[PDB]
Amino acid sequence: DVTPDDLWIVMESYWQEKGLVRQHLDSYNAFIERGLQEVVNEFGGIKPDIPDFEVKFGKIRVGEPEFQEPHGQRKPLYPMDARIRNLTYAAPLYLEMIPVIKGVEQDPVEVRIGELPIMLKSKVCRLYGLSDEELIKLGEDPKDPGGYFIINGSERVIVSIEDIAPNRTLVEKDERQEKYIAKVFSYRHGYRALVAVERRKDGILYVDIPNVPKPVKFVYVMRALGLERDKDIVEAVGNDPEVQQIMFDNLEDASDITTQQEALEFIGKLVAPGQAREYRLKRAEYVIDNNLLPHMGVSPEDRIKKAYYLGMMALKVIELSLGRRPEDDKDHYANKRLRLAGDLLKDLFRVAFSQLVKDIQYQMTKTYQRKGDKYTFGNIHRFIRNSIRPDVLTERIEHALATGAWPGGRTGVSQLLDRTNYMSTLSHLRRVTSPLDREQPHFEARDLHGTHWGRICPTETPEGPNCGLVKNLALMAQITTAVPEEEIREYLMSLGIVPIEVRRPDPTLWRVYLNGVLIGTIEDGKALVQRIRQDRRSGKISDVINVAYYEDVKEVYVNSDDGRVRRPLIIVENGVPKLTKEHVQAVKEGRLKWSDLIKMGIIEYLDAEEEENAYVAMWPWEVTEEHTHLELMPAAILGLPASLVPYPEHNAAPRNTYGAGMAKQSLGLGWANFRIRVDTRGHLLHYPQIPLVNSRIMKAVGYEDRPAGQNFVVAVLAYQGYNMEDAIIINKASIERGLARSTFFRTYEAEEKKYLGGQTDKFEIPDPTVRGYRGEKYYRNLDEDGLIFPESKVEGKDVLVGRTSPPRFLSLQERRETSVAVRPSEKGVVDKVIITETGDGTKLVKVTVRDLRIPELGDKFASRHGQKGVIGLIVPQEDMPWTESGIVPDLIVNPHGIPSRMTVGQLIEAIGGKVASLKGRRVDGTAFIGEPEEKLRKELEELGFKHTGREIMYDGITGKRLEADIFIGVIYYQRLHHMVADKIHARSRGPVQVLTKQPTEGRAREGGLRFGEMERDVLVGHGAAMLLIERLLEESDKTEVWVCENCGHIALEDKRRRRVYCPVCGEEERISKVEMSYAFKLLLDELKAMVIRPKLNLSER
Amino acid sequence: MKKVIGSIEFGILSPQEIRKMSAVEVTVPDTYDDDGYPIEGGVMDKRMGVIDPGLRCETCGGRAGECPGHFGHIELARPVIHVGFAKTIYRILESTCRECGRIKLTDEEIEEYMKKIELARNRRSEFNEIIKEIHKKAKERMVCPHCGAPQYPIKFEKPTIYWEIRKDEQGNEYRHRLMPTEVRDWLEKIPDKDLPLLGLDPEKSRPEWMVLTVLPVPPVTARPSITLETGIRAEDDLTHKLVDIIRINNRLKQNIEAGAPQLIIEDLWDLLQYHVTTYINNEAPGVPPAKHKSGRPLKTLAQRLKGKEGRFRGNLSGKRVNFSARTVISPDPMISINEVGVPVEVAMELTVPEKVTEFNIERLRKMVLNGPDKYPGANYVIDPEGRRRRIMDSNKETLANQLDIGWTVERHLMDGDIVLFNRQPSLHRMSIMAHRVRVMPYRTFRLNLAVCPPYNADFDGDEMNLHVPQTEEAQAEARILMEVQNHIISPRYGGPIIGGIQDHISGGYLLTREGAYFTRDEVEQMLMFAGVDITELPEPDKYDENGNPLWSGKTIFSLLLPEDLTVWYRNKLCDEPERCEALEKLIEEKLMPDPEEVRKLAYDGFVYIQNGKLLSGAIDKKAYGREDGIILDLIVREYGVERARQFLDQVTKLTIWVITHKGFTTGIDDEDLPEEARDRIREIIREAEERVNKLIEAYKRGELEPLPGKSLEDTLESLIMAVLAEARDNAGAVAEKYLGMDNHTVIMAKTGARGKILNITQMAALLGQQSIRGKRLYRGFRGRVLSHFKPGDLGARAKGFVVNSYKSGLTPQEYFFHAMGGREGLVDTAVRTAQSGYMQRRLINALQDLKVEYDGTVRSPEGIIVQFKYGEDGVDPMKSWRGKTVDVDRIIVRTLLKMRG
Ligand SMILES: [Mg+2]
Ligand SMILES: [Zn+2]
Ligand SMILES: [Zn+2]
Ligand SMILES: [Zn+2]
Repeated sequence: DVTPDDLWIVMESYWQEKGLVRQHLDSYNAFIERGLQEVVNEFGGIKPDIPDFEVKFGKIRVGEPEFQEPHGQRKPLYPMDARIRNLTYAAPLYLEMIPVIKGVEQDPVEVRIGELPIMLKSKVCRLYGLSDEELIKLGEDPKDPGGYFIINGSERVIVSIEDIAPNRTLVEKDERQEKYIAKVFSYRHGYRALVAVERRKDGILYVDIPNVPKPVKFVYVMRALGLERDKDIVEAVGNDPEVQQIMFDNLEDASDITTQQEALEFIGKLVAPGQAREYRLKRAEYVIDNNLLPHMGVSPEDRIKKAYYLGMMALKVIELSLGRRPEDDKDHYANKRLRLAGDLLKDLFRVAFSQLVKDIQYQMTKTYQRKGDKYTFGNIHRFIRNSIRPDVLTERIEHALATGAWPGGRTGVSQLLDRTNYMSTLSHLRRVTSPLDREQPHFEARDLHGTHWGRICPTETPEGPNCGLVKNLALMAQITTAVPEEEIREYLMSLGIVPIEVRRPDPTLWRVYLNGVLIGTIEDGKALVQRIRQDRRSGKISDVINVAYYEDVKEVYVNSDDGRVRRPLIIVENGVPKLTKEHVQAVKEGRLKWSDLIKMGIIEYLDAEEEENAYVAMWPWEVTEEHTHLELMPAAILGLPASLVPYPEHNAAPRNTYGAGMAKQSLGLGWANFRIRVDTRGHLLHYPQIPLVNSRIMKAVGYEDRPAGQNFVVAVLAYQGYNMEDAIIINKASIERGLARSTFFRTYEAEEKKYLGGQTDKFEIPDPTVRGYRGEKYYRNLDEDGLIFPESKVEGKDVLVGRTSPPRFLSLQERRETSVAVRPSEKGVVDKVIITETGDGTKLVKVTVRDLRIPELGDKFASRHGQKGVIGLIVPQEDMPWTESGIVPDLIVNPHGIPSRMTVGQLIEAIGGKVASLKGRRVDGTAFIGEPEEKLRKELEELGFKHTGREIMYDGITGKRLEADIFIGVIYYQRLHHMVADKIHARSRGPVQVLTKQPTEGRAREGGLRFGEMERDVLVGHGAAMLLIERLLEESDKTEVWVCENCGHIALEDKRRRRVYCPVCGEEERISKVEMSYAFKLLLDELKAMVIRPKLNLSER
Repeated sequence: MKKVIGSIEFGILSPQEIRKMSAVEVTVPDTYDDDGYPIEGGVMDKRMGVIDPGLRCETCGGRAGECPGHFGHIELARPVIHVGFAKTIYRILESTCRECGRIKLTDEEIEEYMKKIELARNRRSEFNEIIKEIHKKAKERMVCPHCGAPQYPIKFEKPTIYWEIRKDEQGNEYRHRLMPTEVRDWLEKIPDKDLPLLGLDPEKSRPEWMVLTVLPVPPVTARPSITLETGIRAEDDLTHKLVDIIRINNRLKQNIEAGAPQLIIEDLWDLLQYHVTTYINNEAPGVPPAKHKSGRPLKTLAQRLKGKEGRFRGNLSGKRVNFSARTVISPDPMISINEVGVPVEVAMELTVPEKVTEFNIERLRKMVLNGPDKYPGANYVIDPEGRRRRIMDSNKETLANQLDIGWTVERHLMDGDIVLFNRQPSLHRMSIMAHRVRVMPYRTFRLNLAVCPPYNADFDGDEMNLHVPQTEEAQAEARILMEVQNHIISPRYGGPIIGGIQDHISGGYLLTREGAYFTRDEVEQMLMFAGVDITELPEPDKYDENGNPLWSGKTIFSLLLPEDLTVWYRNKLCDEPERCEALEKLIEEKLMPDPEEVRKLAYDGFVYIQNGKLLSGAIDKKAYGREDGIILDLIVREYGVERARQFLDQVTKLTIWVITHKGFTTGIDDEDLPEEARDRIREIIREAEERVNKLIEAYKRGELEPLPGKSLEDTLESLIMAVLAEARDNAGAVAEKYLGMDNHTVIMAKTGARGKILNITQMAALLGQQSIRGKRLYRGFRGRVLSHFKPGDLGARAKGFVVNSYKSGLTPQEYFFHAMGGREGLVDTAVRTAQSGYMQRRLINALQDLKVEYDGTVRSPEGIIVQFKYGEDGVDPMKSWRGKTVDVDRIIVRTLLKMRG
């Protein structure tokens, strides 16, 4: 019999063979292979408005990642080259134009339609298939998983959107109007159409169609699709006596309409009021063709199947009305589908290619009109070639990927890749985001659904308004990719299904749905699902096919679409798992791989639909004949950062969430490539260490090669008042010996722009003549070429790159000083200087400044159990207490937060760390199979210490032992990137904003702190009127104006005549001085910008 | 000399006013030429002002930072309807005759309604009701009473479309559209005598002004262009919209002059109307908002005045201020509660202007000599004439000798200065208080720990702002009203808000518990550390073996109390009521018991103090903790704020020293229950599970009794939950009883320093039921939460009951259920914060301006009396004795003990 360790041996092979970013790579590969051709075939070809001429599309292909040098030719491009040069890692797209003249094709011509950005490490990327010693020579980190885009030197990652499953009939209750509604989202060529059929209180069905003002009668719209016979309606909806009675009632209520043409004219009246009869008829038939369930087709022949689908929807509604079926429960996973990178990129390419074909057609029409005819027909090749505008496609694709603003209203799909450390990057590469609005409560959507088990991490979620709406895939999660639909349909047809066109859904007969559309009916559902399961396990069909049956409604569902989230499971047959010991041995020896286990029928992936029929056991020793599957590794249900916490089951859930969130913020050697990286911000821990108590998953995922913390000797004691309220106390000597010492990086950028008209910038030492010339003190560290010397120490606002710009016409014969300087409050040493050329050939200089960051007061430290704090005091070593066995704490924490936080796992890790450090080998801290507490307690006693982990210490000041035994151990602690050196900020006077004349915003530009209206209300509540006026007028904005008390209008002061006069009424006698905020004067001007006339009445005193 | 704005009267700008107040007429749809100068006659003409450097506005001279701005105007080719007045225009049109322009009312009814209006129409709601009644009356008359003429109905189509349903031949209407010129002509002939009947005013407004023919142009300084880093001028949205408006107007004028077809002119008129209504309000209902080149919606005049980032709430009610600093906070128990530690880097950046006088000349001279780099230096000097000089190394001695009476020095911060110290969100009035500056070397603000509860701050990364008042009156206000020691008692419930927390309470319990004793060196060191000015130790309480003297904790603690304080009560450690009852009887029989008689009956659960001598009880959250503080509450009322501050500082330091040098820790063995307790807990859990199973079995065969009003399933769920809650409480009952007072976690929980019994019973015995929104977990597969259970299982374990503790570890199903439980709390806090904030904003705006007058009444700013006596008794809740208007028992008792002494 197998043991959990044997199952772990199999489990790690899955990550070894597949990786961690399969969801992006597989989707992008499928896109490149098929989606481009699909989108090209959708358009068919260009139809220019030229007599007897037409263009038909051919094949499309992707070249290689290249770059067209401005003063040169196309050359190979590499990701590190693109990162530094701010280029776009893209490959050209080649497409075949087939000219059709006189309705006859001829030899095709291949043209370049644009550039497509390349996902890193995809099958078309240059880094694919390379070894570690080659990636190193290319400047890449071998641990880099790839799966992101590089746009203008920035790393963009596409997160997966979590939409509702397409072509799904979901039924909900409209209790507000006491109705029942069924909703479907029909997709065709990216377009979405929400079609709904509802039953109101009257018991009459109505159908909602896009681009239709008011819901039409159900029988009327069905009549519009042919099938006018009343008996045909009754048979299409169903056969049940109550169903046919309700349909008799509806038909009696719908006896007003007679034929399909009358319904068409009625819809024409609905859609095109006031227009000609023929126009309304045609444009309503258009709506019927391509707005009513387009996924069934748009052909006029598609009437009957659309009618059958609508009838089944109506049957579902009325069945819900009778209580024969429950609600849809759209929170269930079967109704949810992920939008992967490939699908979104296909949509973007679709819209961009539509724009491109419009532009091409316009260009050819113009050329034929203006050049002539014999020119175009003489050289068709030139006429086609010199009319394509690839920049139209490239600009839109690049901008859409860079900004994150997506066509169709989607926003935030593409985010800047987080590069703080290893865990943050990998976690960012695996995210699922809900498309809902953050501001609304959404209590039903934010909740953790029961089906989330094994598909979404239960703990790794954001803290603020995004809580529950942003989620991360679990480790067992696998995302499917669609197989061809027609082959699956034919295979299902060959198994004995009769087409739906043959016989009606007799309740004696099961219904069969393929990806949500009814395709036929079978006599037995269970026999069909067993038959399909046997082929799927044997290997006759692809593994992506999932089949489930619902006994109550007699329906069989077959899923083969894209974007489902599944988990692997061991198949249990007759109470005996199909996985045997020799299979584990073969996996260990490398003879047998995970894919072989998949093909051997030992392990299969289950989506949400199929898992409804399953009964999975947790452990091998609790399997019986009833069970159908066995859990591979329960500890793998957690996400990637959540797996870091040792013994997570001993902590309260909020604390585990905090620890998992903070694990993505700590410093460490994120990547070995950091030295030549050009990231805006960066960090580097000087002495990273492997955690002594760790989960075996982290070694498999490669985290131990890039650790992000250190082991501290921690004593739980209330040393002073300096550690209360989650503050911590740290030893000075340990800090001086290299504990938590870190380095901070920041990269500055400077372009030598070339303006229109020939004027350009220049790198040089700014002469004293130029305007804006800052003090000579700040040019102390510049070379004659205008660049700073590396390894020279700089201070605040010191110039790194000297540069002058062409003057501004208010002066003349001047050069603006536009040097790039260090941020006003930063300090460090210049590390490296890089000179490159941009995409346009202009010089580009990047300078990185490194700064040592010794731990100080206010720096934030957090353990992985969610316990966080700041350094409250730095104590000399001789003041710290010492254990009678010769140990001095590296850190002291307050014993007060422990009971309230209920993080027993941290207390267990404290024992485990010292046990591991004393026995000479690390301790396994896996989630549910780690070394138990009782074993560690006995082992600690074996080594000579006390089993409670308490040691006798002597007070460091009085030199006598404390009264109570003190708990002391070793705990992994992480330094967070929230350092006080980046948060401190003070403004004396600073500059002011142009419009409101108030202090600027942010630390970078010497901004001022926000004094919110709540602070004003607090001031009022204290009754301090003069303090309020001082804070609100002098410190921010105040001015004096001239007010004419005769008419209230603000008077004009002329500095030419030293005179004040009122323009609106010509008054000079009574012009009093008024003191007010500048913002209120702006408000008065804004009101006078409208027709508002605010008159001002003055008063004395 | 200087006057103030006494009142503001609103109205509608007339075309004459717009023309006269304007400085230039705009005719060119462009802003800047090729080189960069403003184009003459453009939307950026220099007549309106200058925004570019090195340019003089010809209207008023000035410069970029000096010229305030001047209004322009556009002569519209044809009138357009103002979008803000369209609904009012519709209201007016359907209530007046088309021919004579008079109100379609009868004269005696007009007289009655004019009499009604004059009866205090200033109340807006009543005026609106009267006007609505007039509108309804005038709607339903087809024929004018003043003149004989039929009136057709008018249909309003949003945003500014008016239809006239006028009949034609064969009795059929054709819904004639009313052009803006026709509407203006109709409105113009309305007499002034009946304008008040329409809600308007004959002077501040006119009906014909609501249809505008000339459009004012905002000044250039109100439309600041931003020179982008690429070198391209980034025009403001308003400027672009004005350019579009001018272009459309010019095209319309050219077409009208050229005799264009009627349809083209109508289309151009509609386009101009659309452009104007978008410029005034881009979020107007019924129109597609104009979009920028990037596709974003433009922001227009209506957008600037609305929203949290708009003018009113973003730049008027609140704004960014100078002389402010922000950094993280770190604990410091060694400073007084009314002091804040300030980094030396911040102190040399912020300055406090000070005037030179005869009593501070030498100190200011020394600071000026120190320069702007030594810590006690200065950055600027202001001569009496008002010129500003920056202190530099070449000017130190010369400026120091120039310094005399009447000069101003912008010195660095000092010890004893007053600053404003704030944490966001500012939920309540003691979120901002004034502190005394105390300079510090490092880069974090130091805050005393007893002041944390008012700020709701913990040292886990929180940042708090600091403000420096710049004027003497503001400094006096901060010093007198906003001192920290003034706000010890919370105004919400009349109890202390500042008090000992966590280690303070724990150390107090350790010091005052029974059996605590200290040696000579410990007593001397702790008294010196606390700051007590003692010069002679009291008599030893007991003598240890080897002849060493020992002092009890009661004697040491009694040295901090006022000499004549007397009080008795019951603390949270009371467990045997007979012991407390005996002490209460002994005190009641004679109001002054013999101390040597009390010491025989001394019990930790009953605190009793006699003339400053602590005779019984132990320190607890009731002693000086913020919520239940009594000693602090008595001291602050009977001895003033300063004595309370001294007492608080001394007790905090003493308790911190005690907890430091006695040793206080918690470990993995604090939840080590004996085997019998584990067996008892397992027995309880099994009994509860069996009861739940029996209930489910009874339900499945229809034998369950349906509870009143509920469905049978709901009755089953409620009974199951009651059983499970009872089971968890029963487990906690033994978990508490087996962990004695000697456990440090139990000490932390019972004294109220941190945590409660629920945490202990969850860590040691049982987690119990997990539920979402008050009901058991159901949001899984069909009939089951997890696929690891059989469908239809209603058992306790299968629905969320977790039988393990945090110590023993959770099985994966229990872990998933616990995560389900925690997510609800997270989202609950996330939503509740925003809801509470919005409700508080509504309340603040409702009740802001009420105040207590000199006569004791609370009056609205309009003079309306809200209360004839504030709080109906006249007592400030902050000064009240815990809600009570006055504590009679305390006064009688203290008077009797004072006089019987
Ligand atoms: Mg905090
Ligand atoms: Zn005037
Ligand atoms: Zn001016
Ligand atoms: Zn009339």
